[PDB]
Amino acid sequence: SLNYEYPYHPSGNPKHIDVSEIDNLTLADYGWSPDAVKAYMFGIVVQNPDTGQPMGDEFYNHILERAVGKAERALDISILPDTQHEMRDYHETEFNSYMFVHAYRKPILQVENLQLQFNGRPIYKYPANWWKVEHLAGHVQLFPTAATFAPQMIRLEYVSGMLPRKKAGRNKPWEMPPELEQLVIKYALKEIYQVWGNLIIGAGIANKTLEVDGITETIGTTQSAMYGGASAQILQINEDIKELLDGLRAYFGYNMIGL
Amino acid sequence: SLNYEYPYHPSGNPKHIDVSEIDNLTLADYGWSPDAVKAYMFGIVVQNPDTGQPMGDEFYNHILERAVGKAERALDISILPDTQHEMRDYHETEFNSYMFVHAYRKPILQVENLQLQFNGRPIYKYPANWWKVEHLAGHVQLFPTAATFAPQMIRLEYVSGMLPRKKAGRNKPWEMPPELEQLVIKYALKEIYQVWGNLIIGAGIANKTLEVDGITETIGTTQSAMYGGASAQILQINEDIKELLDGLRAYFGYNMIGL
Amino acid sequence: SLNYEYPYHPSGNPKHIDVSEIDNLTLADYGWSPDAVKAYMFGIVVQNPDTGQPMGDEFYNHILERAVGKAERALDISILPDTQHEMRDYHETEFNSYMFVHAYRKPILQVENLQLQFNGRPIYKYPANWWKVEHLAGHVQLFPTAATFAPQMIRLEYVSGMLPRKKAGRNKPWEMPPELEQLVIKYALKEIYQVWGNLIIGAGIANKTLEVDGITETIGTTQSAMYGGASAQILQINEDIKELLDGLRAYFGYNMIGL
Amino acid sequence: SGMLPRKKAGRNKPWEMPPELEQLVIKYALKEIYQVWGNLIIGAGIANKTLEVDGITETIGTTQSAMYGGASAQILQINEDIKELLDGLRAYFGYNMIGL
Amino acid sequence: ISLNPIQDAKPIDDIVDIMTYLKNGKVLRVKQDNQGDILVRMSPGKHKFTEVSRDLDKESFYYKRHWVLYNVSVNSLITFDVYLDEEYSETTKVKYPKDTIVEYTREDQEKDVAMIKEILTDNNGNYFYALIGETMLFDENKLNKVKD
Amino acid sequence: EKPYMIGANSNPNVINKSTTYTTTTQADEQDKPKYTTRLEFDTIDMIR
Repeated sequence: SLNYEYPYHPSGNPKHIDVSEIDNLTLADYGWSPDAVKAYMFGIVVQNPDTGQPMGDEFYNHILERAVGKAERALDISILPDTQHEMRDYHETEFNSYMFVHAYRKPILQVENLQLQFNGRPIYKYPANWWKVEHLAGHVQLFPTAATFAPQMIRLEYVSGMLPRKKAGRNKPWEMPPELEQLVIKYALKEIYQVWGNLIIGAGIANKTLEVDGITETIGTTQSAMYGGASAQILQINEDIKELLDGLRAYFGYNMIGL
Repeated sequence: SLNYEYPYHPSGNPKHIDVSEIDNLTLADYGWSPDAVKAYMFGIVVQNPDTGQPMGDEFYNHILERAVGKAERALDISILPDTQHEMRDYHETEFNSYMFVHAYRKPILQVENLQLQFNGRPIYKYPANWWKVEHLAGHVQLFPTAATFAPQMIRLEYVSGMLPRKKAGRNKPWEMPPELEQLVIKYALKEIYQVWGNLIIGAGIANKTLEVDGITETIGTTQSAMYGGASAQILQINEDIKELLDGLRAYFGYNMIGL
Repeated sequence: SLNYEYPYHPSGNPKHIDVSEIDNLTLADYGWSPDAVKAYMFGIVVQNPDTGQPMGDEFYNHILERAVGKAERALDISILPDTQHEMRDYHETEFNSYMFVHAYRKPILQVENLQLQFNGRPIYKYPANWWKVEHLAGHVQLFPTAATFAPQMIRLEYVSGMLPRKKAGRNKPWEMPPELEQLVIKYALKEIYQVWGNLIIGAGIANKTLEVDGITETIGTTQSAMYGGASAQILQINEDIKELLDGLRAYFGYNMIGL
Repeated sequence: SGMLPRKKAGRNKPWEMPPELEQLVIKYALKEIYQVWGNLIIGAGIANKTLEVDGITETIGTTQSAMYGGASAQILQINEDIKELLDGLRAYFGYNMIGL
Repeated sequence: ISLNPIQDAKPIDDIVDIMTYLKNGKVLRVKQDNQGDILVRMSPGKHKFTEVSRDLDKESFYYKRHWVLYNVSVNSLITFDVYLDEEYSETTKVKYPKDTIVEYTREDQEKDVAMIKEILTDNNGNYFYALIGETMLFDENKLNKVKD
Repeated sequence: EKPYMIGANSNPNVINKSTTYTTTTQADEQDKPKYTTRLEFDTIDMIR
């Protein structure tokens, strides 16, 4: 005997998240707070040159929401926890392969429903114990126990995202690795530095020197006719991302589809 | 006759660590204290120019935690000790080959359970003496004594990571090499130098000269429109890592999978 | 007749080291002392710029332990004396070849035990005189006198390392060559120069000149926006290593495995 | 195994150390020395300087540079000599062959 | 559910005790108003003299404190408040130390003045203050220090 | 064990900060040094 919620079987598709908690989980749980960005800019402050206004936290939150999205497309991933309503077609070769299915999004924390439909009406519902999931790769397969294709023959509902990691320096396949936490931070700093680069001195100024009654003040800056003030840091950031992003890709691997 | 904890057979899969001690092991045990990073920066201190306030070890540990993850992805390895609950599929060709298995994460310190199940009911649990492991390569094979594939037929539980090195200048395959200590530290320095380079003098400043009442000073800094102040150290660190990582990749070798 | 400890036969596998002395042998016996590093930096002293603190010997010992390890991976070697517990698989082609075996580590100073096991239990033990060793290449072969493969059919225990060389300008194959002693030194200087390079003047400073009441002091340094202060020595060190390392590789030769 | 010290001037037997190895080893030692000696010529990490006090001034421009060391010139020449010396000497011994 | 009381570093007021510690060889720590915070030690061995260092930290295995001779002055010791190294530390940089007089808000919406007599911190680092004439403990944000 | 996270800021605001004036005193002090390179003439060459 075994005790479990009927949709969730500990073997195959163990539960990982409560559906109600999906809304609650947010950026701060993953450490993507404005404080994190500012810490990476320790000693540096972004401020208006003509007045003492600093840029608000909302701007950082505004940037952070886009940075994750850009990373969410740079890697074909669904990172934040969300629920999906998926219809998938029937194909003979995949159906005979234990009903192999490749989710549009990944990873799959857990699967809620799995049904076959006809004329838009569900006609069959498999036992919960039958079907099993592969979280990281997003594969879903059916393991029954005791023309060639059609459109939207089946319905799938599942949760996609990554849990905020529980322990240091480790992560389960259904759990967020540290790199993704850092990668989104790095993306954001690219936009921050762009804005900040124009504020160090005036606008489009490279060389300056004053002379007053024998007193002279002189400054030369990183701003140049061909490079921006923050281009150096941007260049280093891109260098870090190229190594980091490529290394992270191996964690997921290349896509593939039959034909 | 032989005396041993039943899961742990001294021949084949000798015990190396207790399950409870996993939670105890941390970064400091491996030598990744903030002191080590500061030692590599001997004679150099980073401070916020608007204060007399340096940064705390919280930032350093945050860097180190992300840094060890970075090396954890540069190589397809799990480094810190952790337990794993793996469901693996049945493939005929490897099944006949002494039930050959390659684990998701490596190295394997020890194996606790190895069972074959159908629908959550263990069909067959093997004797402890039969199964053997290959720690570094992560290979698991069986030595019994007196369609072509299916999903998640077997269930595996084991521990993944490396132990802190015990003896000086020596290491076992189940033991953290000293190199990973240096590689992770070097990764942390890359993040630090990005911060430290900006704070050496002002921000966005390359050249300056000031003259008052007969006393004058002129300075030309490493900061430039095309390169950052710390770019020199980053270049050297990248050079060292490339040699260090490529050579270390020989210790683990390439990854292969059939089809 | 002949007198010898049973495991050690003067012909084939002569004894070279006492097992008890393994722990005693250390870095100083091989000349890898901090004094050696400082001698290679004759006239140069590493010191904090703001206070008169020199870096301690432990830092050099900390560096030296990693430098040997990096060399221990740059060449697939076990250099320090240590004892190994090795299980190896059975393969038909190698078994018929006088039971050819290629050790994971090399060189092999001496072999302690060699047994065939079944079900995790040893069942046979060859006579000591039968088996013979090839120290440098690490080959072990059996020379008896008067499916196709299985996993971990045999057990091997042997000592791996290199003796501290007894005489000047010479070394036995089981004895440390002078080059390895120098190579580890060269690796360490790479890390020392990195730290020292930031201490010559300030931080990220290239050009300076003062002027006070007609007195002026002016300095230009090796530090530059694109190169570090010690990059020149680092470059020369790399040049020395490339010739030295490649020449040392010929002493060991390329690896090979059948298939 | 080894070679004897050379007995007669400008002559050598196959079992006798050629004079070249004497020079080659010496040249290798100079490479290590010049690495040390280059750093100590003036201060450390210094390339250019000028000092002026009370009407007396001095200015110096050294071989030390951000891209090359002070002794790099000698190392370059030594490397050039060794390359000719070693490659030519490799003819005296020839390539290595083994059957299979 | 809090950490035990944390003690403040006592400045040494009398010269005689300071010399006595110095003769024994126990390290002193002096703050100079103009230049810096320094350690003071009398040399080990028979070659006796005063030594000064600026390596302000506990002697870790990886942090070797370095000493140089200096002719320390008596007046420097007298005028500048001096501490023993074993007490002065980052372990407590409390905003209002012990024996400090503060103005604190009472329940009756009256601001009374009281002296801090005991100090302890919760696990979260917030310092709890015991005040004369009051039973419970007080929080840093509630307090006000009146200077001069 | 638990992951290291940056957390929130802690520095409180300060308004109307007064500059620091060095205090006059007859007592002794120690001048904090800087250890670095030094410039000198080549007096031997000057003789030449």
